[PDB]
Amino acid sequence: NSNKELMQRRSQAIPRGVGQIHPIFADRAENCRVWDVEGREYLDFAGGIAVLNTGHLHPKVVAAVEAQLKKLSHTCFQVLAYEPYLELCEIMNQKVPGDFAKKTLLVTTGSEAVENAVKIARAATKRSGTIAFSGAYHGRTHYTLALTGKVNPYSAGMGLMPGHVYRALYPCPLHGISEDDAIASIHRIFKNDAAPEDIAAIVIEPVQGEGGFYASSPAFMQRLRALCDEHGIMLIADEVQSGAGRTGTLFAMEQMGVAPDLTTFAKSIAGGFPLAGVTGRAEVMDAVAPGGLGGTYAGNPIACVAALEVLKVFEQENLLQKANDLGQKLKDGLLAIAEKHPEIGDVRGLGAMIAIELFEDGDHNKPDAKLTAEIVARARDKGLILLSCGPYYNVLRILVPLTIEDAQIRQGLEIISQCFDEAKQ
Amino acid sequence: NSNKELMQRRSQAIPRGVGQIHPIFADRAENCRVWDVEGREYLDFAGGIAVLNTGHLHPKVVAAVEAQLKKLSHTCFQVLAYEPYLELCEIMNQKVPGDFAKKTLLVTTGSEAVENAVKIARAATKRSGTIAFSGAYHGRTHYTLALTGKVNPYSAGMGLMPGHVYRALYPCPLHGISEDDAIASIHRIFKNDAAPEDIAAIVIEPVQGEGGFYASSPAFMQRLRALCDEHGIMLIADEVQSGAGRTGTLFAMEQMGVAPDLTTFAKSIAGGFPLAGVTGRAEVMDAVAPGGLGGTYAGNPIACVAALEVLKVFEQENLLQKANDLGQKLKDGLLAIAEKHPEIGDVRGLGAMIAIELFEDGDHNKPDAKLTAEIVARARDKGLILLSCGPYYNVLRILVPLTIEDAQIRQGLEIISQCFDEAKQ
Amino acid sequence: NSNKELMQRRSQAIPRGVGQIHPIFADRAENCRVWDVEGREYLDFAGGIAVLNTGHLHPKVVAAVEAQLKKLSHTCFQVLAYEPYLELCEIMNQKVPGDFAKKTLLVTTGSEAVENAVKIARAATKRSGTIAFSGAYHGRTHYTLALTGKVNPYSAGMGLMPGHVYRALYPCPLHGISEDDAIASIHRIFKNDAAPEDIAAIVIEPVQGEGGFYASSPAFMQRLRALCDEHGIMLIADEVQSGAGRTGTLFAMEQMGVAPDLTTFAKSIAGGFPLAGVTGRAEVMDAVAPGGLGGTYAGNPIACVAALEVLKVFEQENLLQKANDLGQKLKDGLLAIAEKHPEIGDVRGLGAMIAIELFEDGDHNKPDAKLTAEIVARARDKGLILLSCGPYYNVLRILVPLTIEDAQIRQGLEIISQCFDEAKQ
Amino acid sequence: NSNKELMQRRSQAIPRGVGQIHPIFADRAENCRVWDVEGREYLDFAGGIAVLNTGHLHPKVVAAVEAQLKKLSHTCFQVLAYEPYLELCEIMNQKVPGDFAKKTLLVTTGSEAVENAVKIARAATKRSGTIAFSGAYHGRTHYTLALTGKVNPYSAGMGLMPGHVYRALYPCPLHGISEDDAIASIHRIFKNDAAPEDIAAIVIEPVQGEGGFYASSPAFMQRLRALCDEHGIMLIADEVQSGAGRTGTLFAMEQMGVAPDLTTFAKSIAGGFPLAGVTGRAEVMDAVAPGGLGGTYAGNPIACVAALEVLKVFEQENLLQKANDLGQKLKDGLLAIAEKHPEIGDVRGLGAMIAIELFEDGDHNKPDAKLTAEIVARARDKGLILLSCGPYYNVLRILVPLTIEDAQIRQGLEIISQCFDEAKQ
Ligand SMILES: *Cc1c(COP(=O)(O)O)cnc(C)c1O
Ligand SMILES: *Cc1c(COP(=O)(O)O)cnc(C)c1O
Ligand SMILES: *Cc1c(COP(=O)(O)O)cnc(C)c1O
Ligand SMILES: *Cc1c(COP(=O)(O)O)cnc(C)c1O
Repeated sequence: NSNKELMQRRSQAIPRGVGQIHPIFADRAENCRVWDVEGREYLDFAGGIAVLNTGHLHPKVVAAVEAQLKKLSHTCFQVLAYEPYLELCEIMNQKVPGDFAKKTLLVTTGSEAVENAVKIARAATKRSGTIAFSGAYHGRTHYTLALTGKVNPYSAGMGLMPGHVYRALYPCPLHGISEDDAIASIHRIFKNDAAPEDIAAIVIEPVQGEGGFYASSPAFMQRLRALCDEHGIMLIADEVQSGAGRTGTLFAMEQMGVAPDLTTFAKSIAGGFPLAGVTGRAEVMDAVAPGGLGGTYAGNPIACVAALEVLKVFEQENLLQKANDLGQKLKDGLLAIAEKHPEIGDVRGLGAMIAIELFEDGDHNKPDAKLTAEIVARARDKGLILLSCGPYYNVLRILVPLTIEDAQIRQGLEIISQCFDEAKQ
Repeated sequence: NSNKELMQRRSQAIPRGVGQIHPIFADRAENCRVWDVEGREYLDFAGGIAVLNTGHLHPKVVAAVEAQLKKLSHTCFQVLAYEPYLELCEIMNQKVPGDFAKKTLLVTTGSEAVENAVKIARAATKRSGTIAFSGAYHGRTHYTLALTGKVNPYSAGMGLMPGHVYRALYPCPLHGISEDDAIASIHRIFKNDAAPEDIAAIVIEPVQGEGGFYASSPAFMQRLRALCDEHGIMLIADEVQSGAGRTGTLFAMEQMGVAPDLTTFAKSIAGGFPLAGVTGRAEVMDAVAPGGLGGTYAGNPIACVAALEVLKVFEQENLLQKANDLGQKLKDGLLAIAEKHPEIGDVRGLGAMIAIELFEDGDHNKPDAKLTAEIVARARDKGLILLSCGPYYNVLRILVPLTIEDAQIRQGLEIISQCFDEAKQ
Repeated sequence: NSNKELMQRRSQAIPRGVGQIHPIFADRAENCRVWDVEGREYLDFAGGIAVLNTGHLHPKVVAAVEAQLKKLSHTCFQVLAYEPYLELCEIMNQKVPGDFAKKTLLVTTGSEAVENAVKIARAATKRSGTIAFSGAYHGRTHYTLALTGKVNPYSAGMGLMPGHVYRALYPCPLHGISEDDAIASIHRIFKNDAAPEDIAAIVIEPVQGEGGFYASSPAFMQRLRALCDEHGIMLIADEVQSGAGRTGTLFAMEQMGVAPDLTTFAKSIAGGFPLAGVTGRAEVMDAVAPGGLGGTYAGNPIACVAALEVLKVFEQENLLQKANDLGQKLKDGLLAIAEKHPEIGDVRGLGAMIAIELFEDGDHNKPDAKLTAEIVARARDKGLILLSCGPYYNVLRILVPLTIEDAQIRQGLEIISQCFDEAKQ
Repeated sequence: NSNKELMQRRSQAIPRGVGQIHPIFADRAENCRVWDVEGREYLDFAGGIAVLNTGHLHPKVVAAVEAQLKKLSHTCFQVLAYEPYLELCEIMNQKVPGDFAKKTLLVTTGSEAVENAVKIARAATKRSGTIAFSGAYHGRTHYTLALTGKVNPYSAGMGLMPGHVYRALYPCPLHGISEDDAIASIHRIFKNDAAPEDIAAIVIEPVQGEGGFYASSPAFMQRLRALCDEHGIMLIADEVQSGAGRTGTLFAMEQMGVAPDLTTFAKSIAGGFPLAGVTGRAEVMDAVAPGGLGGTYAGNPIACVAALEVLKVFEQENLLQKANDLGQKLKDGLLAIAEKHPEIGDVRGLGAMIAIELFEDGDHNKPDAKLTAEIVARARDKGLILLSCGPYYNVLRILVPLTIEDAQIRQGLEIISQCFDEAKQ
């Protein structure tokens, strides 16, 4: 009945390993609104971490889910197939950028998708190594933790994660890492630790999520594409977070001018239901022999119809266009707040994948994690749910549903504005 | 909308890597019945691979899920908590064997569950290695494929999986591997490849699933518990398939006389919805640092209320007792069929985790995979969905819902009988 | 100038990790005789661990070393070549078993030899994995420690050695490991952990050295050759200790009835000078890209002429024949002693690679390591230098120079006799 | 004989993997001169690759070797000890930089030295990972190949070498890598791939050998020392090539104003005889349990006395001072040449570890591997033996024995002078 009472029960029944950003227990929600067990209402700007681009319980999505719930919820596709799985795969084959034929594998979590994307690139190229970028995030399975460019706290006390994962530098001028540096950092790997003939794939987020909402430029992605082409290396675009419309296009790669060989997706693809997948070159996808791709819950029937409905909703409700409008509105509002607060050293973002980075006295060398965390706390006190990110915990991101109403856009910014103001005195 | 038609589309849009045991597209289901897209009815003895111990769309479970769909489907627990996740953890801490304080983490798939249990075991012991058994199955992520005692097809063509996973022999007298050999193979690892101080844990299925439905004796499990104790090794019981009441007790470990340090669960735990978790000795669970455990969909709201309801159903409908009664009825009918078919060299199983193993001319060293495959095919033509298993593909298992009707017990056995009779012709 | 003071100095200058079997400092030696700094004389039955098959400072060898010492000692072959290196390779190409063209590489230590043989096999098959046997010993580099079937003390406290090295069972009837068991253990790796297409080679000692002087039968070696042939796996014969004529033939494989794809050699090859090498099927040896192989001291000029002279000595002095007779005289006297002491549960060996194993009350399950240690200690008190081995340290081995004098043979046996009598007294 | 005839036999008996810089077969050598089988005389400016700082067959060294050759050549220190080994360890413990107690392990090759240094660091810190630098060279065993910052052609076709080796950038202002970049690259590893608590050691060459004769500054070495101190990481200085006086001090670290925890040495330590070793902080060296450190040839008797004699010679003949004088003469000579040849973009070196780097049209971005190779070829025709190096094969190094006469210094410079003039014609 009370948040604290539940937090106490949480401390006795659940390990501390599982962090709790907001010590609040949600009871119900709708679109951009969430009510806790105490009846307090909050404006959701986190969206279950980019999972709710269509909002909490989108009515069209729920109706689809209820219909399937009347038919069946599980059989395990590998044993007995079913249409929602097949249908979504065909739709994904069409929506993911690429003029060649694609095939889609459905799993359940983003971690699984990345895991499987890599397995596939290995079977296709008959190579074992992979390259990932600094500040990257790909999941919490041993292998994805190795791909993830961040050790603490995910691996603390555990020891070293799986080898044969090499680290390249993600391009980021704001912090002195040029596109030439990033590209140079890959050749360095080829020259020092693993030749091209041993690299199955280069995994990259078109727009890093946990890494701080940093976007790759089309130019860079084009260089990366040519580099992979030259070495028979599979380009894996991890769009688990950037995908499903966040950047203004269904997939961020559509704005890069090049197509990846494989793409992983999840989170917002099903608008609040467990589903993930991999879509890529048909022949690369088919490199794995029959029986080598599976998963009990893979492509859960309910989640499949949810995803299918999410995609219809994007089309009928013009969410991509709104995503872009929202991003502009958000960026204009934040640049306005920025004028009165030098700590805001950057307002960026493609589509609605918006973020601001805080710096101690505008020094691009002094990340202000203290201010960042304070703003998140004050925002919560004012009924607004926020999340931070970045390898230094000084980036504030906005992952509010694309279905957000205009008045709620102003409300959220006004609250953010008040937080910075009150953080002065 | 015919099976053949849908299969053609399958080959065009989905990777062949995703095997298809039965070329049938299920449309709807109810308890033990499943109807395909052509309207044909089937008796389900596979159960979505031990995922439906409470049957397809159990009314109580479905009603709980429908109620929760009016509240919320996702927030990501680590950001905004919710009570169903918490409640399930409290209940699992009590239900999982072990007379000491315990804590639970919820994830989404069995693979993730095994992944996390190992991460936890590693953090608690400050060690990196792990020992798994021959014929074991633990998932399809890079690391769990290594734990999995089977390379083909699971990880074929992909190159070698993560090292620092050693292989022990699972006790199996039917095939000349005594418990002494099994215990001896663990010491062999200790002396030849990895000292006890480098082994965080020994992962074992109380009853092997894909491995052939081979059960560990209480005596053996007890020697294993003593061995882990002497060396400070965590005993991880993988109960993703043996759990959720399939053996007559909620968890097979209850029948072993000893408690593991960690236990993984999934599949039947939520009767048709994506959920999994890890329950273990509180001090071991707490070893991971704050923020080190987490996944986007982990402990999904809908899945949780579903799991809670499954637990209530087991109680209200006496499913554990029924599991045992069902198992005895099954083995007896199978033994009656064996009187007329030597090829059946063994009938076995705890509770309702039943299987029979085929041999050419009853020669216990001549796995009869051709016949096994023939029985599955014949069964399908008679409307019965079955699954085989075992390293040599000569084991037929029964994972029909525990909520099976008396008549369906007669029907499935009768069909099987006809299959052997019509094959012997 | 006393052994005691030198040992004290040793404790302050040299790491304890370097063990000292005998706390004696040798000053000079001749053939089978050794004198310590205190002028005491000993009979060497250890031969610097199978390094002095031609005895300490064989005059013909020394004369050759002296002649080369006037010319040059080092240029580094890969930079500026020299004849002794080339000539030795040519001779080894002829001497190593295998009725087909071969090429040879010279390195410096047995460890490097195994390292290179594996590198060569990997380039030749395009595979990364290897299989080695229980109780095997292949060197103390990271990789050769992974290949070695013994963790402590070789790796104690160091953590886990390089992965992708799988363990098979060495055939050993005396301890219940049948040949069928050995072969079956290889297929187990193929099924549970690494498919044949990922195994570049199987490394095996025709006769295990540190492992207990257990020899492989021709029948077994033949099955192994067949198995490797079927899968295109390189068979690597590690003859660093079994080679250089210790078994009656120059290389133990000659007595197996089949040829390995690669053979490693060191120790006795150069009668007490630092040299090692790898000899193998020409096509296989050529797989490595030009400039991929190298080592600074590799094929040291002085060690080469010593090796070339050692081979001449073997032919001119019929050491292969004397090896067999020495072996026979040793076994006879050891069997003689065995009749009075049941502890000696087995006398075995090919050529002069002779050993006896000790058990508590002839109980093949109670390895008498304590008695073994006592015998070594007692023999030392009597002026005889011996060495033990075997995973349980209950194996006494004789590695006395093949050039030993008949009276010394009797002398040696008498001492061993006296040791057993006085121990059991 | 004929060089070419010997080369033909070489191509038939030895694998192409063993490259041949100079297609010449040496017969005799002395100090700085080498005579091939055709009787042709050459001035040696490569020194067997920095193995002959005291020149070919230094008379004092040969005499000691002959004296030991009359006593014994091998017993294997672990079985029976001998004074030469002990004496060398005692002397290295005091000469190797480090104001604290040290212990020394003697092995045989530089590769083995690095292998053991890492093994020791791992046992001492109880961690498994290591960090190495770009362009580094540490040996050709699997593990040292992983430490080595160059894949082709060492690893070609073999697949990926051992994991858990992370790449840092070596400071090299000439090519755009600042010391800040170098240190930053280490923190990048701590943040992205391996936490400090998992890093047992950071391996570095005070002056990179094969990497291009690029030296670390005291300032940088001091920052590195401070970083290691802060995390309890062992700083291993691989002075196999930089050691034994090449830089003007016995070890290059002396000039860094800071001491390493472990130092590996080989090459010139024994002036042309197979010997290598590890000298480091005593408690660290002793972290390995007895029996854990070994090697058959380790600390070969003859090589030990040669090494002890080399040490006396440096003192008696003032080679350290001569190394600095020689370097100054070479650099002055080379600078004069560079006044007429723009392709020479840099003249550098500590003591007598001298090198010049070649660029096309004097552009640091355009390495001239072709000119470099031409100079080597022309130099040889003129009777001068040279070696090149660097990741882009455009670096000419000088490793002539420190015992060279002024006339020969002038002669070598003149020969090099002509090559450039004649290469531009
Ligand atoms: C969220 C995330 C994941 C991991 O997905 P899960 O559904 O939590 O297993 C993978 N990749 C990226 C880019 C992510 O943001
Ligand atoms: C089914 C299974 C798994 C993996 O579960 P998924 O939900 O398919 O990822 C793990 N271990 C065992 C024992 C299983 O049978
Ligand atoms: C002695 C031995 C080695 C290691 O040789 P070293 O010269 O000490 O490196 C390798 N293999 C076997 C079979 C050995 O007995
Ligand atoms: C030469 C070298 C080595 C390898 O030593 P070897 O005697 O060839 O095995 C190791 N480290 C460095 C710095 C070297 O240049």
